[PDB]
Amino acid sequence: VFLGFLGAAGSTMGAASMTLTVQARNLLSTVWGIKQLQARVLAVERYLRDQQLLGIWGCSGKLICCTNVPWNSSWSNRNLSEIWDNMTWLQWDKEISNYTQIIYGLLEESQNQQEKNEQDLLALD
Amino acid sequence: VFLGFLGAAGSTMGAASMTLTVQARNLLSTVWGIKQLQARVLAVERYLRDQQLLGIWGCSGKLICCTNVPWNSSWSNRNLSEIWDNMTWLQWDKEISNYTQIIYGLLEESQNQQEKNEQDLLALD
Amino acid sequence: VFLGFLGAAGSTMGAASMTLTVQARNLLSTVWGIKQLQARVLAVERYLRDQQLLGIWGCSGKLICCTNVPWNSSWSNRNLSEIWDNMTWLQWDKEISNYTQIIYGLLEESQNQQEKNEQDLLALD
Amino acid sequence: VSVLTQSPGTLSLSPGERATLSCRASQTVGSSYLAWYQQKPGQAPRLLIYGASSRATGIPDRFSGSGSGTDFTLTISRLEPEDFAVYYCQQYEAFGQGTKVEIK
Amino acid sequence: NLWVTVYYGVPVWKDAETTLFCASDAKAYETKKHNVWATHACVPTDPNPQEIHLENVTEEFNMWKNNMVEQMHTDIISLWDQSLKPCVKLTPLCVTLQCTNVTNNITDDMRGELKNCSFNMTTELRDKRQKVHALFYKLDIVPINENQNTSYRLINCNTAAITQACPKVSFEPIPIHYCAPAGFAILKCKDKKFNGTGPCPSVSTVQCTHGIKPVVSTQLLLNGSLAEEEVMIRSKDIRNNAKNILVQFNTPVQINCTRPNNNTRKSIRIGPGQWFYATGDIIGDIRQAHCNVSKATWNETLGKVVKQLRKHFGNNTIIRFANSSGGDLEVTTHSFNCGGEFFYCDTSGLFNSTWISNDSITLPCRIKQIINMWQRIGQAMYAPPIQGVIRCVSNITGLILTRDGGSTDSTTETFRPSGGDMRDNWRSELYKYKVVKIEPLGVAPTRCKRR
Amino acid sequence: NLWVTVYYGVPVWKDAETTLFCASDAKAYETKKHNVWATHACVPTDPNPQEIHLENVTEEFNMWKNNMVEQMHTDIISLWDQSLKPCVKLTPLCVTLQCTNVTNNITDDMRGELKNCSFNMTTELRDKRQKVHALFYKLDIVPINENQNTSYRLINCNTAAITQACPKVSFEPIPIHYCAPAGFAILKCKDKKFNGTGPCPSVSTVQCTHGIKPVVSTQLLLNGSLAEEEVMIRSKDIRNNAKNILVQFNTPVQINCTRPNNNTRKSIRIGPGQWFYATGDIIGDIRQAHCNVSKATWNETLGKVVKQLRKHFGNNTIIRFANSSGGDLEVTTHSFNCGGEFFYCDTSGLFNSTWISNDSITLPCRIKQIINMWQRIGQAMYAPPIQGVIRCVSNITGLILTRDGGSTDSTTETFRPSGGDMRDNWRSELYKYKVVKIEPLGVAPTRCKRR
Ligand SMILES: *[C@@H]1O[C@H](CO)[C@@H](O[C@@H]2O[C@H](CO)[C@@H](O[C@@H]3O[C@H](CO)[C@@H](O)[C@H](O[C@H]4O[C@H](CO)[C@@H](O)[C@H](O)[C@@H]4O)[C@@H]3O)[C@H](O)[C@H]2NC(C)=O)[C@H](O)[C@H]1NC(C)=O
Ligand SMILES: *[C@@H]1O[C@H](CO)[C@@H](O[C@@H]2O[C@H](CO)[C@@H](O[C@@H]3O[C@H](CO)[C@@H](O)[C@H](O[C@H]4O[C@H](CO)[C@@H](O)[C@H](O)[C@@H]4O)[C@@H]3O)[C@H](O)[C@H]2NC(C)=O)[C@H](O)[C@H]1NC(C)=O
Ligand SMILES: *[C@@H]1O[C@H](CO)[C@@H](O[C@@H]2O[C@H](CO)[C@@H](O)[C@H](O)[C@H]2NC(C)=O)[C@H](O)[C@H]1NC(C)=O
Ligand SMILES: *[C@@H]1O[C@H](CO)[C@@H](O[C@@H]2O[C@H](CO)[C@@H](O)[C@H](O)[C@H]2NC(C)=O)[C@H](O)[C@H]1NC(C)=O
Ligand SMILES: *[C@@H]1O[C@H](CO)[C@@H](O[C@@H]2O[C@H](CO)[C@@H](O)[C@H](O)[C@H]2NC(C)=O)[C@H](O)[C@H]1NC(C)=O
Ligand SMILES: *[C@@H]1O[C@H](CO)[C@@H](O[C@@H]2O[C@H](CO)[C@@H](O)[C@H](O)[C@H]2NC(C)=O)[C@H](O)[C@H]1NC(C)=O
Ligand SMILES: *[C@@H]1O[C@H](CO)[C@@H](O[C@@H]2O[C@H](CO)[C@@H](O)[C@H](O)[C@H]2NC(C)=O)[C@H](O)[C@H]1NC(C)=O
Ligand SMILES: *[C@@H]1O[C@H](CO)[C@@H](O[C@@H]2O[C@H](CO)[C@@H](O)[C@H](O)[C@H]2NC(C)=O)[C@H](O)[C@H]1NC(C)=O
Ligand SMILES: *[C@@H]1O[C@H](CO)[C@@H](O[C@@H]2O[C@H](CO)[C@@H](O)[C@H](O)[C@H]2NC(C)=O)[C@H](O)[C@H]1NC(C)=O
Ligand SMILES: *[C@@H]1O[C@H](CO)[C@@H](O[C@@H]2O[C@H](CO)[C@@H](O)[C@H](O)[C@H]2NC(C)=O)[C@H](O)[C@H]1NC(C)=O
Ligand SMILES: *[C@@H]1O[C@H](CO)[C@@H](O)[C@H](O)[C@H]1NC(C)=O
Ligand SMILES: *[C@@H]1O[C@H](CO)[C@@H](O)[C@H](O)[C@H]1NC(C)=O
Ligand SMILES: *[C@@H]1O[C@H](CO)[C@@H](O)[C@H](O)[C@H]1NC(C)=O
Ligand SMILES: *[C@@H]1O[C@H](CO)[C@@H](O)[C@H](O)[C@H]1NC(C)=O
Ligand SMILES: *[C@@H]1O[C@H](CO)[C@@H](O)[C@H](O)[C@H]1NC(C)=O
Ligand SMILES: *[C@@H]1O[C@H](CO)[C@@H](O)[C@H](O)[C@H]1NC(C)=O
Ligand SMILES: *[C@@H]1O[C@H](CO)[C@@H](O)[C@H](O)[C@H]1NC(C)=O
Ligand SMILES: *[C@@H]1O[C@H](CO)[C@@H](O)[C@H](O)[C@H]1NC(C)=O
Ligand SMILES: *[C@@H]1O[C@H](CO)[C@@H](O)[C@H](O)[C@H]1NC(C)=O
Ligand SMILES: *[C@@H]1O[C@H](CO)[C@@H](O)[C@H](O)[C@H]1NC(C)=O
Ligand SMILES: *[C@@H]1O[C@H](CO)[C@@H](O)[C@H](O)[C@H]1NC(C)=O
Ligand SMILES: *[C@@H]1O[C@H](CO)[C@@H](O)[C@H](O)[C@H]1NC(C)=O
Ligand SMILES: *[C@@H]1O[C@H](CO)[C@@H](O)[C@H](O)[C@H]1NC(C)=O
Ligand SMILES: *[C@@H]1O[C@H](CO)[C@@H](O)[C@H](O)[C@H]1NC(C)=O
Ligand SMILES: *[C@@H]1O[C@H](CO)[C@@H](O)[C@H](O)[C@H]1NC(C)=O
Ligand SMILES: *[C@@H]1O[C@H](CO)[C@@H](O)[C@H](O)[C@H]1NC(C)=O
Ligand SMILES: *[C@@H]1O[C@H](CO)[C@@H](O)[C@H](O)[C@H]1NC(C)=O
Ligand SMILES: *[C@@H]1O[C@H](CO)[C@@H](O)[C@H](O)[C@H]1NC(C)=O
Ligand SMILES: *[C@@H]1O[C@H](CO)[C@@H](O)[C@H](O)[C@H]1NC(C)=O
Repeated sequence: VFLGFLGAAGSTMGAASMTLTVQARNLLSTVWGIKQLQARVLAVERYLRDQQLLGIWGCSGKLICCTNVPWNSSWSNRNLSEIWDNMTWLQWDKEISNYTQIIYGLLEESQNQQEKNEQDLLALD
Repeated sequence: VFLGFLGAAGSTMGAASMTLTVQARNLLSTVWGIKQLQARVLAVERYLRDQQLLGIWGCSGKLICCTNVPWNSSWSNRNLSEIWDNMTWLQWDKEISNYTQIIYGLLEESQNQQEKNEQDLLALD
Repeated sequence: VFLGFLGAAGSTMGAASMTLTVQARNLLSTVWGIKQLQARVLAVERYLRDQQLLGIWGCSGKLICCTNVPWNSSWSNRNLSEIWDNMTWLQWDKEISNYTQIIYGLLEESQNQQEKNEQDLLALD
Repeated sequence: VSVLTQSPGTLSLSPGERATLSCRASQTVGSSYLAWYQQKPGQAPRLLIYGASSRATGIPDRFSGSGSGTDFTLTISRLEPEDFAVYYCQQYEAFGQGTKVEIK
Repeated sequence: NLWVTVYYGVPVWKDAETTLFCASDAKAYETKKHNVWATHACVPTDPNPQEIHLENVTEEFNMWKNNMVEQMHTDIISLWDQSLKPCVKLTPLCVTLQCTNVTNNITDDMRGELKNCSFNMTTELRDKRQKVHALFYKLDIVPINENQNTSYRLINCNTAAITQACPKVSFEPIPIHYCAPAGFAILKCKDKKFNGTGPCPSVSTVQCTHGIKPVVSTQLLLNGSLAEEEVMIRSKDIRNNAKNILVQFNTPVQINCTRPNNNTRKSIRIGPGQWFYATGDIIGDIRQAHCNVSKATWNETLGKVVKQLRKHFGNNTIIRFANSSGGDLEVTTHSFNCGGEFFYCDTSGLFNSTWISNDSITLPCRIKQIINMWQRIGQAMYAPPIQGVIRCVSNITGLILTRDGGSTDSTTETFRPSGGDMRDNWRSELYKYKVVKIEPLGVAPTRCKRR
Repeated sequence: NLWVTVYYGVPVWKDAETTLFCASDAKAYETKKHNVWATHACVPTDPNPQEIHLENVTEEFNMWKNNMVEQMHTDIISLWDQSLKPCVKLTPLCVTLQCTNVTNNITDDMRGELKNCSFNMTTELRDKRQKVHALFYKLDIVPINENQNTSYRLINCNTAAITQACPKVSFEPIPIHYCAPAGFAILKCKDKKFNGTGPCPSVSTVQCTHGIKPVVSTQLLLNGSLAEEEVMIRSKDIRNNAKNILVQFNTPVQINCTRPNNNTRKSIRIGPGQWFYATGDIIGDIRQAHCNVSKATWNETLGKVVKQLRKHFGNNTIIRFANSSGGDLEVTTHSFNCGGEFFYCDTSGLFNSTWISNDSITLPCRIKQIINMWQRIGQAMYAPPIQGVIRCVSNITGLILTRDGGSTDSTTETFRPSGGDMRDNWRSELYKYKVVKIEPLGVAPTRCKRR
């Protein structure tokens, strides 16, 4: 299970987007016993929060998930080759760290509830 | 995250069906440490039970989910405007509380396993 | 909830494939308090691991899930009637126990990430 | 306090028939707070009714009561021989005058 | 026509009972090495807390059936117990005490309260012993024998063993906020005239309750919240006399309390690592502890309370205030602790008025060191003496009263101060709070059908 | 042709070891302030429990490798330990005892069992002492010196310190049900002739085990379950003599036990809050404790056991019952506790029969107060005396036996009562239970293909 963990952290973003299962499988597992239980419970809560974020974006059971949210060049004006063939996910996260919540709020409530209401109203037809 | 929590509890059911993410994001987080750990673990188990109920209805990753279960007028004979533009979800829950398990058993086993077997047998074709 | 639990453990595999919700609903729930909390937390972690395995196979929210993985006669060369109308899931698990990880690795990484990349590249068109 | 008037002062019946003992509260606001106590001669009182209508543990079903507001009543369905005593009504700290059920 | 549609995240709730977790200021934790009511069992609070108004929502509240009060009781008692486990246990001090009167500089009121008592005591070495003297209060010592041998024993020693509070641990109530775990909400009644029961048309949901200081007191609620508009009278049943009446003031009455004696603290070694702190010698004159309240302010607040009581007992009823009929010292006097010293004030001056339908007061207070908290028999603590003169300012924000029964005449109603149970002291702050369970799964009819 | 299809929720299981949680009646918890075997660590039971018959399922059981028995052992010992932590520790009582015979009204059998013993004792004040007398049993006191000074010491005092059971805590075994957490199941063998090992063709799954009373006893299983059809003989290896044989009766033998002495309880203060309860004075005549069993019922059950033993040792073998070869008092006698008093009965009358291939019995019992439970050296407890005459009724539902080895002649087999380890007492109730892990993920071939 642990084999290959984080091994594409120095690879390009595209090369590292082909090992997502390796890092997804490694996210789940006296006074010492309660400290370790608190660590395990926090890991569980953290996994559940991430999966809830995926589920409120229409991205459940998906390691790669496309959306209807346009990319803003204000967030990043780099070209596709620069990002996917000339950058790592760590550098990317450093670059977009101050824009993450804007994207997460454009995915959270606008796109998904709009799309979901439209599917309900199309299912009416 | 907490902003807007339960703020549509006095709004109509339709107006309150547009803020579901606000209440979905607020469902996940010595001797005192074990009491609080038990509270956190029970919150996790409760969220998992709700998500399991959604998943056995074909409603995973969905805040609004349509089904193939007809509404019975015995459960409620009210008209759509009464329910969605003239009632709150609290009053609704008060009205249907003694019919919830019938609906949940018509969603649990009939609709979903029937539909799922039919998708398997159509995938055979 | 507990009613019918494991009641199709001596039935044929097909007859037992119609009661999956009964066994899915029964998988979720001082020094004694921490021992029981550790049991409950391990049950939660175990359910989450199983659901993660389902989700990395494109099988989220699904009790029956078809895949694009061909069956190998090396794993089992038995005919469909033998398996589904003349065997129980316990005997089946005894037979395939030494082949489970091969199937799980053919579902884990090959089929799902291939399919998922192809859906992304078709969504590009 | 609350004045309680428990009429009639003396009620003469015979076994097996239904007696309807009544208590009327005066200086109250009106609620379901009343109790009925049975006191046989030479014995301390015993609780029969705890509430406007409910029954104390162990008391047979022949002893039943009802009421609300400022009018309440005790209904002994069957005047068995072990049912002749003094009956009192209680509203908080106040007590009734007492009703005698005597054989006749 | 219509079909079942499943909705997750619906704003539906039910009444529930959960285990709440506190929130406290990290700031005060840096200022407070330790406080009996631990900020370590609790969590640092979140700045800028959120309160969302639930417009159009009317919720049923019951001040008298609230599990937040019971959890607070359990938590405060347990925090006290664990704060007193590490500290020294004064079992070696259960010895015969030869006591004589202290008459160095004594006023006629303070005659006999303090006694000079000599006794044999253990030392750090197990093979040697010492004779040591300490001053003790009359309320903490009992005659061993009827005959006038002047032999005395500590009051606890027969029935139990008396722990000593650690000198470093502080007693100042710091605010604690009670927060709800995930999947639970705290609904706050924003109605300004609510009596703690019945429907509340103005409701809000809060992450945590406001800061509640665990102030332990009888007959008077100190350093609490104040009514926004009018004095509030709250009883489970006002007609019932067995239920205490809780009064909330809209304007506080300032109370100034002092023990003018200049006290000293004497370290006495009773073991290898165990110390016993004693009263030492009082520098200067000895005068009784007392509390001052403004007389005009007290009279105006009493008139306001009388008006609210008349709203429940008749417009021409005579409201009489009298003092405690009897009981333990805690209930008969206004018991409180400020600065680490435990006071006991005679409030006969406070409740000495008949109100017909139409300058300061000084309360003689007494001091104790053996304290039995929370109405428990067998778990006394010794309060170490506090060095220096203590001056003390507090707000009287409410009362705890009991109405006399068996009134022969119906034109008068007598109310006497009461207390002793702190569940009726902490219910005067949590009266407007109820915990609810969120039920986020809903099913409603729609015309939409799964393909 | 065929493709992998994933199935979740398949009825597949494997053998596993988990931490089970009890279930108990809330009712009895309201009736029982405290019981050594805590109903607080455990949970209230669910009325109308479910048992689903696993038709066509044959499961392998091993009575002799079951972790439910080990968990029960751990839980019962730990519950005892925590029930005895708060209670008083009788270290001040380790003093020289001047003991003399009690001959007020003594039968020839009871001569010397009880002794009148005087000793100096601590009082609540640390500076004073008292001389107090108590009656002690010969088994609880040991001569300090060989010379006849009549000086005595409590048996534990050299090696360990002896705790005192709290007088309020009760000793009555209440049933506890062992339940499985989520994702685990308890499989119950419903075969009526099962010997605890091998395949079981009739299996059911249960939420919780039946109520099991933690009855601590040697040589005889009391208040247990009974065989449905025939007497059941269960040994790990019947040929091996080092493994105890567990016998289950199909019909119980009623046993009536009594200590006819009218006992009293004397409170002695040994500390500020610590008391020591003593035997006091026995009102009236003193007679030995004893137990009665019906002789005809015992003989018929012994014949049934002989028949089942003949099914394992030959059809013409002589089955002889004899009494214990030796050991500690617990194993040599039928040890049990009923009412709070610990009995020790000589079962030589019970096992005094030779069975060739073709009115009541009175057992002289003895009483003790220093009890070393569960074969542990160093953790003795003092049982406070029980006031009044105690009468006691129990069902003998089984036996614990050991077969004699080295038989020179092969026509006879001798079986002697045994015990001491309660893992063989609690394994006679959990013999039909095994915990399993559910494996809900399955993969099977189908012709269906993901689009
Ligand atoms: C109601 O609230 C008022 C106002 O908050 C409160 O009065 C305050 O009490 C505190 C704590 O007793 C007082 O502070 C003490 O007084 C001085 C001022 O700094 C210091 O000498 C004290 O520190 C000593 O004690 C500490 C241990 O507690 C040691 O850590 C330290 O080293 C010192 O030895 C201490 O801070 C404060 O002065 C008053 N304020 C007023 C205006 O009176 C009152 O106690 C509350 N009432 C009740 C009944 O709870
Ligand atoms: C096998 O089962 C039988 C039947 O269940 C059992 O015998 C029963 O034991 C109980 C408990 O020892 C007996 O009840 C006691 O006897 C009387 C009857 O009410 C009371 O005096 C006792 O109460 C006193 O003690 C309590 C503390 O235990 C105190 O709380 C209380 O205030 C009293 O001081 C107590 O209830 C019961 O009478 C017998 N029943 C029969 C038919 O013998 C037996 O003990 C079990 N055997 C074994 C070996 O476990
Ligand atoms: C309490 O009595 C003690 C005697 O035990 C007094 O202590 C003595 O005080 C005198 C001064 O008058 C000193 O010379 C002695 O040395 C002290 N005794 C010892 C043993 O040192 C003490 O003054 C009295 N305290 C009060 C407050 O009256
Ligand atoms: C608090 O206010 C409420 C609402 O005004 C009072 O409830 C009324 O009184 C009784 C209960 O005592 C019930 O009949 C109803 O719930 C209310 N009646 C109405 C609105 O007609 C409640 O009594 C008040 N409590 C106090 C102590 O003042
Ligand atoms: C409480 O009130 C009393 C009575 O007014 C105050 O006692 C006076 O205090 C002042 C200031 O120290 C002295 O000059 C007076 O001589 C005192 N008068 C008396 C005893 O009649 C006392 O200070 C007040 N205590 C407080 C506010 O703690
Ligand atoms: C309580 O009030 C009574 C009067 O109702 C006070 O007693 C009177 O006090 C005044 C003023 O000191 C004296 O002139 C009277 O002679 C006292 N007796 C009577 C019968 O009026 C009493 O002092 C008050 N108690 C307090 C403040 O504790
Ligand atoms: C055990 O011996 C003690 C002596 O220590 C006896 O107690 C004395 O009994 C006599 C009556 O014969 C009383 O007058 C004395 O007061 C008792 N002694 C004390 C110190 O009070 C006791 O009777 C003996 N017990 C038995 C069972 O024989
Ligand atoms: C319990 O019954 C089983 C089944 O009858 C016995 O198992 C047989 O005996 C031995 C093990 O002792 C093994 O060869 C087989 O498992 C079984 N043999 C068969 C069916 O031919 C088991 O011995 C019995 N145990 C006791 C104590 O009677
Ligand atoms: C155990 O059996 C003995 C012997 O039968 C019983 O002792 C008899 O008890 C009765 C009733 O109290 C007495 O009248 C007899 O005198 C006794 N007979 C003797 C000593 O020979 C004893 O009661 C039984 N104990 C029980 C059932 O607890
Ligand atoms: C055990 O059995 C033996 C006999 O096998 C008993 O001893 C005999 O008891 C009878 C009847 O009391 C006497 O007549 C005999 O003289 C005894 N001796 C022999 C050699 O038979 C013995 O009492 C029994 N033991 C018990 C009940 O503990
Ligand atoms: C590291 O970078 C080199 C060239 O920059 C590349 O060939 C190699 O594959 C990279 N390895 C990993 C593990 O990213
Ligand atoms: C991109 O972000 C800017 C702010 O930096 C905002 O004004 C603009 O509207 C955004 N563009 C889109 C398409 O949302
Ligand atoms: C993102 O992070 C910092 C911190 O706010 C921000 O000031 C900065 O402009 C951003 N950095 C980059 C490299 O874009
Ligand atoms: C409350 O109701 C009023 C009218 O009934 C409506 O205008 C308003 O939007 C509602 N507000 C909420 C928060 O539901
Ligand atoms: C509606 O419920 C009633 C019972 O109230 C039942 O008889 C009827 O069949 C139900 N209708 C449908 C369409 O299931
Ligand atoms: C639902 O709840 C109660 C409780 O069973 C039931 O009797 C009643 O008919 C229902 N109430 C409403 C308002 O439909
Ligand atoms: C057991 O098997 C029989 C025949 O083999 C079949 O009729 C029956 O349905 C089966 N029962 C279960 C519960 O599997
Ligand atoms: C089946 O398994 C064998 C090894 O047993 C392997 O050589 C073969 O390639 C597998 N077949 C397929 C179609 O993957
Ligand atoms: C599967 O399990 C064992 C253990 O590795 C293996 O040797 C055996 O061949 C397999 N058994 C069956 C029945 O296929
Ligand atoms: C202290 O001990 C002495 C002898 O060391 C003794 O005379 C005196 O009475 C004791 N004092 C007490 C108990 O106060
Ligand atoms: C006392 O009341 C005043 C006026 O309301 C307030 O400002 C002050 O903070 C209060 N003091 C305490 C200690 O509660
Ligand atoms: C109390 O005594 C100390 C001891 O030095 C002194 O500094 C202080 O001024 C005294 N205070 C008063 C109010 O007398
Ligand atoms: C109450 O006041 C009376 C005088 O009216 C007094 O004698 C009595 O001691 C007071 N009681 C208490 C408990 O302070
Ligand atoms: C308080 O006012 C009331 C008015 O009835 C009366 O008792 C008295 O004049 C006032 N008392 C004081 C002490 O100011
Ligand atoms: C008890 O103490 C006395 C003196 O106080 C002593 O003579 C006697 O021997 C002691 N008794 C014992 C140890 O039994
Ligand atoms: C003893 O056995 C009888 C007959 O089986 C049974 O009714 C009774 O409950 C049993 N008593 C105990 C205490 O187990
Ligand atoms: C035991 O002694 C007590 C003490 O009064 C008495 O009431 C009871 O009757 C006695 N019992 C017997 C069996 O002698
Ligand atoms: C066993 O019985 C013999 C007589 O056969 C007896 O002497 C011996 O003491 C008994 N042993 C035990 C341990 O009871
Ligand atoms: C029991 O029966 C057997 C039959 O062999 C024999 O020992 C004896 O006659 C009987 N014993 C008693 C004590 O009834």
